[PDB]
Amino acid sequence: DLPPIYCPLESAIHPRVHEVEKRAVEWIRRSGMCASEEERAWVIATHSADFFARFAPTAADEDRLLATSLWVYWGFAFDDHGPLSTRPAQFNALAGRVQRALEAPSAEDNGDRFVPALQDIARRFRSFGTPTQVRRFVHAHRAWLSGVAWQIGNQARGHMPGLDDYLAMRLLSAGGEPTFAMLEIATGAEVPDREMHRPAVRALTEMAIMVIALDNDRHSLRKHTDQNIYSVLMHHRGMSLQEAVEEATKLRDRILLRFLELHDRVRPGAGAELSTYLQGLRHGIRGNAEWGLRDAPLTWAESPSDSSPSPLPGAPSIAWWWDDALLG
Amino acid sequence: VDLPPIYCPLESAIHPRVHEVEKRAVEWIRRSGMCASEEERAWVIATHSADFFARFAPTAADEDRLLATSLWVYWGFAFDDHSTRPAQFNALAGRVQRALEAPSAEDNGDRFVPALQDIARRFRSFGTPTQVRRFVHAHRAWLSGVAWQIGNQARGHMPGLDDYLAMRLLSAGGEPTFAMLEIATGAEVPDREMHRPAVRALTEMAIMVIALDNDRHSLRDQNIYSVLMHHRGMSLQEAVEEATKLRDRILLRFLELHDRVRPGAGAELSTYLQGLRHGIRGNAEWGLRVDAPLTWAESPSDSSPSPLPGAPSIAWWWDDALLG
Repeated sequence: DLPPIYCPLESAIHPRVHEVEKRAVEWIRRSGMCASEEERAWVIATHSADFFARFAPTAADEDRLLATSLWVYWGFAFDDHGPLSTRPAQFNALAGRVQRALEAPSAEDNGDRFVPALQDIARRFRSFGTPTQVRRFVHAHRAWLSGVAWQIGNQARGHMPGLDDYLAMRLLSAGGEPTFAMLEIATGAEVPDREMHRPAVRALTEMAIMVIALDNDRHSLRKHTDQNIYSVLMHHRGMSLQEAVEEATKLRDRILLRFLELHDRVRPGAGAELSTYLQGLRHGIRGNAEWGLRDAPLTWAESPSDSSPSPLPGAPSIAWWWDDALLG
Repeated sequence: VDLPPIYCPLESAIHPRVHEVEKRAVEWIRRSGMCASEEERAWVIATHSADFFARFAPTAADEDRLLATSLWVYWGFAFDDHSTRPAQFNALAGRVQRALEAPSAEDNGDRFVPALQDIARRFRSFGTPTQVRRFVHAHRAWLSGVAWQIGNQARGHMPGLDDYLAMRLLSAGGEPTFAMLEIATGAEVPDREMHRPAVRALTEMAIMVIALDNDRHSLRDQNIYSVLMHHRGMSLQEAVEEATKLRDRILLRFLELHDRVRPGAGAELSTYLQGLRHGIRGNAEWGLRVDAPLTWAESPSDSSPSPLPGAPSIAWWWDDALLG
């Protein structure tokens, strides 16, 4: 099992990653996010500065890379530590309160450990980004919390989503959206509304997010009714773990090929800011996989395990990624 | 039981082609396959939602954009009104929101999806992709609210004031409603103007006043009256007078900030802001009628310029230093 990852994309890391990691650890200790020192050590152990420094490896301002890096840490923390992990009614309200604290500086925590921390991140994002960029992050942020709400709903009932619902869900629950909405904030490069919201750019962003979500599901086979591509396929298709491992890799490789074919057609015409955003998507895909396999020599697959130029069978909710009349 | 007149010194108007739009919308609702029982579809038709939204965009040059936007209002009443346990809802919001963002998404026997996807297609043939994403994000924000409200209900959590006002911001469906003014008008608001805090604040304040006017339309399950009675130990009448003072103080702040922002605003942000105003008044007026003369309070029941205490989620509406 576990054949090497197909990832023919640029790998790079911010030359100031060590300095930014140092500050992030310091922020985390004063963040009051986590109860014990033992937990904070888990949050530090995510090496989320190493991670987000692979997405924005030429960020001119160490401060913007630090601010965005902080959210990746806050992100892990929020998701791991729960009592709410099969209590969707309570989570719906937590989600609402936390999302509100992101949009309303005046909002008060109510002994919620996470809120003041998020509110510090938000204060940073307003210092750096335009109100437009902040809203892009806020909206992405709620998108993610809708994903998590969906996933927690499923856990409560013991619902194993099928392929369509599972892929739809993970675009959101895996944190891809708020992660990519921080590119602009890290780099400074304000992508205009006309370009950022082209269907073709939306598709590329989702495809980037979906490959990262599937790389993460693969990364979580290093441990049975947990919600992941493997369980989904074993349930709905009657496959063995090994057969589903091969199917997962076929699907994921097909999405990545589409991402590269659409990138190859969009990028030539892209303006400077969109081009920088699109390099982030690529640096992100590769950075995720690389960060997941941790300077030991790493093996990659030279070819994909499936190169069908058409949409995924059984996943109509993503078929539009392949429809060029609806895009560019 | 005894209820004062509403303070609402805002322009009242309704699209001149409203009757022709209702005609077409009634017909789409018959051909929508949304509610099976015809009896149900009559409940939807009797929202008179075209009449509601014709008040928000009364000079909209294209009758088809006012039709498209009006369908969504019917859809929202139909979806929200008439499986809805929190766990199943989180999945249901997930799918419906995905069907709005992804035209290739397949109904899978859900009755609301094909109809929302028809609305989406119309929105995509009129609005720029920018205008559609604003509506999309607004639509999720509402679904997040309805999820919050369904959560509290199933657990027996009466929220405090702050939480209730935050929730209702979303669950009233004011965001998706106001995110349709641009799609009705065709007046493209540039991002540097739309995402100004000042404009966010004017948009949320219009939304909150609509949500609190809607609450007053229910004294005839979570509402400001229930919330204030539970957390402050008021009678129904102690809380009706308290609810009116919060609302009237929010609408005062709305008029104040509008008067600061409006002279500088460009043609398109200006159309939007008149849309906020037409919207608040339309909602109040539509609330009563659903047609002989209405009475209005000439004066606010509480003209304090300060932020509401015990509602820090909304205090920033009043902080000018933060509305650069």
